[PDB]
Amino acid sequence: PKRTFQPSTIRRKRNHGFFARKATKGGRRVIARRIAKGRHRVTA
Amino acid sequence: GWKAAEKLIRHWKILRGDNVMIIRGKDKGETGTVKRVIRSQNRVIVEGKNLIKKHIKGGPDHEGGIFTVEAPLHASNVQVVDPVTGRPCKVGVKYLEDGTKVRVARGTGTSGSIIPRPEILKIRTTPRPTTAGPKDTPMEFVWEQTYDAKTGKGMPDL
Amino acid sequence: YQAARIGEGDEMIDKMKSAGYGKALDKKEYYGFLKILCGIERLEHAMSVFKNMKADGCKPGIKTYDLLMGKMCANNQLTRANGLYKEAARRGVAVSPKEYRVDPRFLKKRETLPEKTARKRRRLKQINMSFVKKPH
Amino acid sequence: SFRRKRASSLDILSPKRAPRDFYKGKNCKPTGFHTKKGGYVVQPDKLPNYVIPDLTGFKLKPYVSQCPIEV
Amino acid sequence: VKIAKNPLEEFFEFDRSKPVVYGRGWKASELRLKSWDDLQKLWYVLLKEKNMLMTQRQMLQAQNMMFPNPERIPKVRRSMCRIKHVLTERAIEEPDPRRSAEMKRMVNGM
Amino acid sequence: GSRLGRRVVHFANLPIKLLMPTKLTNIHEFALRTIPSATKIEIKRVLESLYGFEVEKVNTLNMDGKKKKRGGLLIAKADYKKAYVTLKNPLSISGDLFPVKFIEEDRKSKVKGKKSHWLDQKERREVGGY
RNA sequence: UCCAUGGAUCUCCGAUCGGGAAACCGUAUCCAAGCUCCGUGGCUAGUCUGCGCUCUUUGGACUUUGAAAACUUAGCGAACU
RNA sequence: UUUUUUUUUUACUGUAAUUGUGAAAAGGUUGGAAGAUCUGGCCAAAGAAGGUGAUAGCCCUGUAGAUUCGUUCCUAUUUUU
RNA sequence: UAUUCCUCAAUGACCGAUAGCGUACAAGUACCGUGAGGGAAAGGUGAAAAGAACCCUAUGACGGGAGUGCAAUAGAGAACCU
RNA sequence: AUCAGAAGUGAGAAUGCUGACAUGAGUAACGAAAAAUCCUGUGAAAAACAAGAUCGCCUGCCAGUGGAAGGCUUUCUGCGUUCAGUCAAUCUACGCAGAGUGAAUCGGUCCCUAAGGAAACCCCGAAAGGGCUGCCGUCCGAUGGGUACACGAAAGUGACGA
Ligand SMILES: [K+]
Ligand SMILES: [K+]
Ligand SMILES: [K+]
Ligand SMILES: [K+]
Ligand SMILES: [K+]
Ligand SMILES: [K+]
Ligand SMILES: [K+]
Ligand SMILES: [K+]
Ligand SMILES: [Mg+2]
Ligand SMILES: [Mg+2]
Ligand SMILES: [Mg+2]
Ligand SMILES: [Mg+2]
Ligand SMILES: [Mg+2]
Ligand SMILES: [Mg+2]
Ligand SMILES: [Mg+2]
Ligand SMILES: [Mg+2]
Ligand SMILES: [Mg+2]
Ligand SMILES: [Mg+2]
Ligand SMILES: [Mg+2]
Ligand SMILES: [Mg+2]
Ligand SMILES: [Mg+2]
Ligand SMILES: [Mg+2]
Ligand SMILES: [Mg+2]
Ligand SMILES: [Mg+2]
Ligand SMILES: [Mg+2]
Ligand SMILES: [Mg+2]
Ligand SMILES: [Mg+2]
Ligand SMILES: [Mg+2]
Ligand SMILES: [Mg+2]
Ligand SMILES: [Mg+2]
Ligand SMILES: [Mg+2]
Ligand SMILES: [Mg+2]
Ligand SMILES: [Mg+2]
Ligand SMILES: [Mg+2]
Ligand SMILES: [Mg+2]
Ligand SMILES: [Mg+2]
Ligand SMILES: [Mg+2]
Ligand SMILES: [Mg+2]
Ligand SMILES: [Mg+2]
Ligand SMILES: [Mg+2]
Ligand SMILES: [Mg+2]
Ligand SMILES: [Mg+2]
Ligand SMILES: [Mg+2]
Ligand SMILES: [Mg+2]
Ligand SMILES: [Mg+2]
Ligand SMILES: [Mg+2]
Ligand SMILES: [Mg+2]
Ligand SMILES: [Mg+2]
Repeated sequence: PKRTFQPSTIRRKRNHGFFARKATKGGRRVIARRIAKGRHRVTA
Repeated sequence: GWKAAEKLIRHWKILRGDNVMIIRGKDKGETGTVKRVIRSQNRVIVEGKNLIKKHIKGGPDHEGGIFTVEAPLHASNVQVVDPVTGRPCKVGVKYLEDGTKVRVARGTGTSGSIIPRPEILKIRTTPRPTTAGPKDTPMEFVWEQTYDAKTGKGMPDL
Repeated sequence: YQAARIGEGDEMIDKMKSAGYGKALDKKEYYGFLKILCGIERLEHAMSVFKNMKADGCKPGIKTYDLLMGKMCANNQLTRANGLYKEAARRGVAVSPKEYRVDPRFLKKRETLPEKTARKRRRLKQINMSFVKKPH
Repeated sequence: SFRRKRASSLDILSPKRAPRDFYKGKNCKPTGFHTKKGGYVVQPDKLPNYVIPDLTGFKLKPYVSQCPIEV
Repeated sequence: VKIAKNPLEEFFEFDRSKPVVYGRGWKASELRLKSWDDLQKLWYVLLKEKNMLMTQRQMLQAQNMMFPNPERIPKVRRSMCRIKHVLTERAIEEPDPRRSAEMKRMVNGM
Repeated sequence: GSRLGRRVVHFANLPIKLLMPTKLTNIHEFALRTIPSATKIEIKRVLESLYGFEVEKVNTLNMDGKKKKRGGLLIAKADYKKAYVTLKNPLSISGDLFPVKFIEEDRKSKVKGKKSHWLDQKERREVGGY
């Protein structure tokens, strides 16, 4: 059947991309927490 | 299984070409000359001593058989021979009249004589070529001075 | 002289002298050489060319001394400019006091945290390289 | 030469692995300007000029001789 | 053969025979004796040699063969680096500001 | 000085690595590898100023470097640019130059596994691409 | 090789010249001064002067502060229990 | 203007000399190998520690110090508007 | 007086590979999730590679001999002490 | 040793935790009512590989052509069979190595805007922020409009349903 994940690159960059995170205070907190944990992938 | 936390020897009192005596191991009590020093392992190779047997399978390039070669000895297992008494001795540091570091025999029962730096060290392992290659500039062309700052000879095209 | 090849320029001057065109080396061409040599900051060779010009029979007027005094004052050397003023006074040239502006080049005049981190990084590498290498 | 990278660097967007309207570029120097009809006018003032001298008759070679010279 | 017959053959080692020997890189003190014109000519000689060497390494490794004398490439590379250092030294010692800036621009331009 | 132009290069450093062609005679085009920040005009002007080629046209394409991955460990080579250079006149490569004989022998080792009319051309141009 | 000091070179994002799907795209800022070279115009024509750009130097005009754990001082302020 | 140089004297977490210098003997036995054991000398302001073919103060690297080097002060950075 | 993003030196009737940090080993990785986020496993040949030339039987030596080594079930290719 | 001291101090059970290994069991299964057969070759081994012949299945939504979205080297050539493939595979979307993608016109970039998003100014709000896109107004944003200068506009337009 049709499943939940239907990939689209531009929607991924517009929802979870670097500048999408930089545009909100919560996204900037996500980036800071993300760098503090040491993840190699800061943004999706 | 190199399991020890062994630090490197930073300043070696044991040099290539030195006359030494093995003071520890299977070949204890035997003299020889230091062919090679393996600094990364704190080990040396004494010519003709500490022999192993290698089972080398002959490929298209090298030859097979069981070969006898030297295995490395730890640098603390050999000792420089006192040039006067002929016995193994420790090495001390003496500063000369000009101020140059030399090695002297050290220890009770030693002459204190200067242990000379081996003459083999000044010889190049890769000798210089006899004939220059087709892309090698001869030295007389290298030395041709075409630039002079005082008279402005060889300035750019400004 | 524009390419700062002053020795070759002097040799070409002498070669022009040898060819019989020495009369066309009047004061205008020598002043042009002095202007070029002062414009590319070769004041010592400019003084050499000035001395050769004085030995060639060309008579420098007020423009040559104006150029040389201005270049000497711009390089913050008032004594040499006054010396050329006295020389031009001796030669009998209509010279005057003047304000020459000095170039603004010759006028006289705890470890941070990233540095500590870099020092610790270097020391950590140095510790790892102080041991006997495992052969492989 | 092979060199180690992080596996996370494969997630950086590249136009080879993107929708067809994603443009990145390779830091090439521009040679002109875009037009508003979708074209491009190359301006020769922005083009490189290479000043290369003639190499015939030159005596200096890539390497310096290693033959034994003098003490 | 002896000489490259076309510009394509300048990407090949025509002098390779008897093991061929290659000298060392240029030293900075030896390059400080050379004029700007000689240094630019030597730069392009080194550039053509470097192009030939990388071409030979690329051709041989495409057929799973070893590239002989691989130390030839860093010799040329270091000689080119020393040439640019010597020319920048001459640019810094220039007393004229305009000439110094033009010499720096000539060295570093791409 | 800067009277001559805006972008004047006295010490070019563009790397050109020639790819070995399939044929040794009647070479109307050849391929080379270079860095991905090179443009068609840079390749053309370097090849005609430094080497004296008679360049008709330059085509370019970008390639990713070869990568090997084993789950966390990734090793890679650099991305490069491949350039096709079409010549105004055909050229040729001598047989005895190193390493042409070895390359041809290896290539032939990997590939092991009269009725002409009037006004028929014999050596025509063979150019690929668009 | 290596060490100490001082130098030359010194890609990009984060990021701050503008745009942006981070690691890309577009960018000779603007305006006074004084100097070699460059080009063109005009006099009664000789060390004759008057107009310019490009790039160089010194300034001054716009604006770019900027990160960082805990501690500190403040604002707002739960619920389980 | 520049160079040579009179230049006091001690103190320092200066965790300075990355990794400078830095003491101290020989035999027998067993054992693959000696540091073990038996005989028997010596250093210690050094018996912290890590190695070396087993458990080594004297085999090696160190270690305590001692020397060098560089901050202080004696040796005022003053004078002119 | 408070605190430790940090540096240098030192200590432990602290732990010793299911313990000790999530990580003694290229770990905030692999892997899972659209995302915020969650989150591993895996140490030890031998003193030294001397890592087993050569023979025999199998398609193929990891086998059986031989040889190295104090010792070879101490014979391994992110793994061989017991 | 002994005598004392410090405790993360004693396992058989918590549908306890981690790892290892059994049982069921050589059992179920080997995944769409298209389908196989033989000669020759290769190899240690061939129903499953190569090449050929015979036979069948798909032909307007499982089955052909080109490609968007996604994937990202799976493409091709040589070598190979440790892993994978519902195999004992010599073969392969598998391992090693090398190679391959050529544009003025194709698709993008670029110009233009929609829905929408955001700055500036202004309004509002314990903080964080929220609103406002205009009467003079900026920058983004295709799923649409454009294809051989630049500047300007009280000219026309572009310009549209079933
Ligand atoms: K309550
Ligand atoms: K010391
Ligand atoms: K020893
Ligand atoms: K010891
Ligand atoms: K764990
Ligand atoms: K054992
Ligand atoms: K249980
Ligand atoms: K198709
Ligand atoms: Mg993800
Ligand atoms: Mg060891
Ligand atoms: Mg890197
Ligand atoms: Mg692609
Ligand atoms: Mg760029
Ligand atoms: Mg550069
Ligand atoms: Mg293209
Ligand atoms: Mg920016
Ligand atoms: Mg020391
Ligand atoms: Mg000592
Ligand atoms: Mg010890
Ligand atoms: Mg033991
Ligand atoms: Mg375990
Ligand atoms: Mg255990
Ligand atoms: Mg653990
Ligand atoms: Mg074997
Ligand atoms: Mg053991
Ligand atoms: Mg308990
Ligand atoms: Mg228990
Ligand atoms: Mg159960
Ligand atoms: Mg049953
Ligand atoms: Mg049944
Ligand atoms: Mg069944
Ligand atoms: Mg058959
Ligand atoms: Mg078949
Ligand atoms: Mg449908
Ligand atoms: Mg693959
Ligand atoms: Mg395939
Ligand atoms: Mg293949
Ligand atoms: Mg098989
Ligand atoms: Mg299988
Ligand atoms: Mg494959
Ligand atoms: Mg188009
Ligand atoms: Mg709108
Ligand atoms: Mg809005
Ligand atoms: Mg707002
Ligand atoms: Mg914006
Ligand atoms: Mg727009
Ligand atoms: Mg569109
Ligand atoms: Mg319409």
